[PDB]
Amino acid sequence: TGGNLPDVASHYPVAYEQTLDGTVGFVIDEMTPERATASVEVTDTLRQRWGLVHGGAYCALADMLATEATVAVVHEKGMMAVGQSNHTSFFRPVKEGHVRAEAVRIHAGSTTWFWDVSLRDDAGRLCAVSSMSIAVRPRRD
Amino acid sequence: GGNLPDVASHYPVAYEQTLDGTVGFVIDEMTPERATASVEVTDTLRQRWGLVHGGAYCALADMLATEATVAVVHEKGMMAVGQSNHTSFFRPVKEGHVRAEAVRIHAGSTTWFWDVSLRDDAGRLCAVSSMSIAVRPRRD
Amino acid sequence: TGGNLPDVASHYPVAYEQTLDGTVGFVIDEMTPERATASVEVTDTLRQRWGLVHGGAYCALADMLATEATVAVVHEKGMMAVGQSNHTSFFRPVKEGHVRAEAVRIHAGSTTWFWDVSLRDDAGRLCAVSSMSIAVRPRRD
Amino acid sequence: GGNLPDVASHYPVAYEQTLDGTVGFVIDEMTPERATASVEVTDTLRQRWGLVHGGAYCALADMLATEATVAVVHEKGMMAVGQSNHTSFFRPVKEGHVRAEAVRIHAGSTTWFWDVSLRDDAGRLCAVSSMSIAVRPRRD
Ligand SMILES: CC(C)(COP(=O)(O)OP(=O)(O)OC[C@H]1O[C@@H](n2cnc3c(N)ncnc32)[C@H](O)[C@@H]1OP(=O)(O)O)[C@@H](O)C(=O)NCCC(=O)NCCS
Ligand SMILES: CC(C)(COP(=O)(O)OP(=O)(O)OC[C@H]1O[C@@H](n2cnc3c(N)ncnc32)[C@H](O)[C@@H]1OP(=O)(O)O)[C@@H](O)C(=O)NCCC(=O)NCCS
Ligand SMILES: CC(C)(COP(=O)(O)OP(=O)(O)OC[C@H]1O[C@@H](n2cnc3c(N)ncnc32)[C@H](O)[C@@H]1OP(=O)(O)O)[C@@H](O)C(=O)NCCC(=O)NCCS
Ligand SMILES: CC(C)(COP(=O)(O)OP(=O)(O)OC[C@H]1O[C@@H](n2cnc3c(N)ncnc32)[C@H](O)[C@@H]1OP(=O)(O)O)[C@@H](O)C(=O)NCCC(=O)NCCS
Repeated sequence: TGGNLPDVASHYPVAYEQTLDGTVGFVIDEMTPERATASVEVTDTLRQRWGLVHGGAYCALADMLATEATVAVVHEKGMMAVGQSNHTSFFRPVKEGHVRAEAVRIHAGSTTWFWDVSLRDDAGRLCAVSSMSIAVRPRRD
Repeated sequence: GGNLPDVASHYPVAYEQTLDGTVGFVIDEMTPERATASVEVTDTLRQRWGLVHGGAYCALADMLATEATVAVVHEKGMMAVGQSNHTSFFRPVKEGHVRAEAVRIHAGSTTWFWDVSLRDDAGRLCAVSSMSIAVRPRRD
Repeated sequence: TGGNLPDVASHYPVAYEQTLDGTVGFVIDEMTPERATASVEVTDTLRQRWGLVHGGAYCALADMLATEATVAVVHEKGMMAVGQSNHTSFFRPVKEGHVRAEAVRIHAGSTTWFWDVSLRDDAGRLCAVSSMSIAVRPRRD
Repeated sequence: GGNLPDVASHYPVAYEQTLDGTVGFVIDEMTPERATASVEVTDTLRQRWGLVHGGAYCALADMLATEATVAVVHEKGMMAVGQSNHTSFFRPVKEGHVRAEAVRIHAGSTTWFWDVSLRDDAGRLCAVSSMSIAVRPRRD
């Protein structure tokens, strides 16, 4: 897919280049049922006015990666998956380079999957983490 | 200039090039205890399934709470930056606007905390964000 | 009930005085479907070794009050309610007196209710807050 | 003395009278990067429905993460205390033990952060706690 999001449907409401993810440049590298990775090159579109990666950008990258890692498994079982909680904590800022995210699945329940997502800079330092709780529900249409 | 608080003569990134400008965040009211902001839904704010992106609610809450703290503390020699953002999602938004209201609930020497509500065009509570804002002396 | 917890069943697995809540002295004052209050007199049983109310005590009081405020409504509809996330943030410590909690319902969905709980000292100051997310599920037995 | 780190000659509250002593928390391993603790389930740890109290997992995570920070920073003149505890609950515990393992993931000048896992007697992950620990100069 665009951004390499999992291809689980024949068509999507919004094309990759037009979504938030498309606009800021998020790209998924690996995806398996228990772990997924994605990254993004830092440009001003990712920053706040003070020149640092925007807090919302780490949240969004985590959210898309954990959500979609769940969608990759559950869609074909007739479920929808959507984030119900995103708790991101910020340890070190990023000014430039890339942000690289790794989502590790820690719980796969029938109604909720939980992913721990680490967000690292190009030196490998842990700049933020997000705890992503993803609701899983039967698709209604 | 998204109407962000004018606290400095120069900013490293212009509004229109920032994430906030790209998606269209605009601050309406700002006081030390309460601030509001809003955005029109466009595809730039959406994920590929046509709903407002989880990260969009987080980014709105984050810029609002953070810059409402900057508004007070910058002229006191302090830098303010988000240290935790906990957003929870109750109802999706497909189109219209998202409107945020940040209510300051704690203002301590090193941390300010804001409860942010994110509502749709019908006034319904779609999400909430608990924003924890670190306050530290500006590094010369 | 003991602690004035909502009386929704003819019998309970564990008596009030023997539970955590019983042991530390939590007591519910008001309960309605949208708001509930409870308090606790501070004694050493509530404190950590450094003499301050234990971080776990604020979490527990919030958790019981939001959970039970949900149970008060949903039990008689055949649902069980149990906390799925408790996010407590700590602003000011308490050394002695009481901790008073007020739970305000902010979302009542079919699977999740969400309560904002403020925890105040005897001077009325806001010492901690907890965001309580309560899963609601049909009872299995 | 729940085996908490011995960093001071006197403590305001004895172990047995603290919340930790009343419910039975005991620290096993403690190093600067990783600590473990456990408790036997008894009714004192339970809510009236017979399951381990939500607050019990939070209190375990909180004392473990906090005191693993005290272990390092106290002798450096610093006080450490929890500023946020985010616990999420995946599976209940009716009886047996709860075992916690705190892994330090960030150690900054003013905040240390610990990922705490809470497991049952079968090793299953029952809950997790993200502990944010504020570190400040001790007030003389
Ligand atoms: C919140 C929760 C109900 C959500 O369910 P989930 O994430 O979809 O997880 P699953 O439904 O896949 O099941 C996990 C376990 O939760 C419990 N559970 C789930 N639904 C339940 C229900 N309707 N009634 C009773 N227990 C239930 C069961 O113990 C289940 O184990 P089992 O499948 O061996 O019976 C579940 O995660 C949970 O019970 N969490 C623990 C809550 C807790 O312990 N809070 C602390 C205070 S008691
Ligand atoms: C986390 C914390 C230290 C961060 O400090 P802050 O947000 O900058 O808050 P302030 O520094 O403005 O001070 C608020 C109160 O915190 C306490 N505090 C702050 N710094 C302190 C320090 N270095 N030593 C002792 N107490 C301190 C004091 O009670 C202070 O009140 P006072 O200034 O009237 O004495 C402070 O919010 C706090 O103590 N939170 C509560 C911690 C808690 O109770 N945890 C649960 C287990 S005890
Ligand atoms: C997570 C969630 C599914 C849990 O459901 P809940 O707390 O039990 O709330 P309810 O089920 O009572 O319903 C609230 C709304 O959620 C949505 N929803 C719930 N279940 C759904 C499902 N199976 N399929 C699609 N939408 C659903 C619907 O919009 C619903 O409104 P409606 O009842 O008018 O259709 C729901 O809160 C939600 O969708 N949250 C918003 C998620 C979100 O917007 N994330 C941001 C990125 S898109
Ligand atoms: C929140 C925060 C300031 C708390 O500080 P802390 O936990 O004590 O961390 P430290 O103070 O040990 O410093 C870690 C990095 O934070 C930044 N920082 C800390 N204090 C700072 C200050 N007063 N001014 C500018 N940067 C500061 C520096 O990048 C520091 O790295 P360095 O010491 O190598 O320059 C720090 O963790 C931080 O900056 N977090 C990331 C904030 C973020 O990116 N938010 C998202 C929107 S920009």
